[PDB]
Amino acid sequence: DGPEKNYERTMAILQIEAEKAELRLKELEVRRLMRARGDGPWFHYPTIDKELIDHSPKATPDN
Amino acid sequence: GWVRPDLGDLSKVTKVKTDRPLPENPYHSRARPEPNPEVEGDLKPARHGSRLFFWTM
Repeated sequence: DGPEKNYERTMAILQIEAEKAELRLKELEVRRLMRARGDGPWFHYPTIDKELIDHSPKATPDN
Repeated sequence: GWVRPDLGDLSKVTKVKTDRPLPENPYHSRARPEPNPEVEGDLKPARHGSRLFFWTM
């Protein structure tokens, strides 16, 4: 292979690896915020579903 | 002139005309927490695959 092919093939390799490296750093930062704040799709732990509640009038009024 | 109600009558659900306003927050509920921001968009393939260590897919 001529030097130009190897040289520009290297640049293509470096671009992919640097792009992956940035995403690996971003993912660790996003995970840290999501776990600490609970405001994202991840670390979303269940709470009781509110559709289970019965809202019809009850045998007694104070409820 | 009192006529005894028939079997079944007093267990009917009836309607009442009331001047009283309808309560708005009878439970005294606080404002509910805002829901989590909603993820949306078009699902695209993961950039460069799993990105797990050395794997290229």
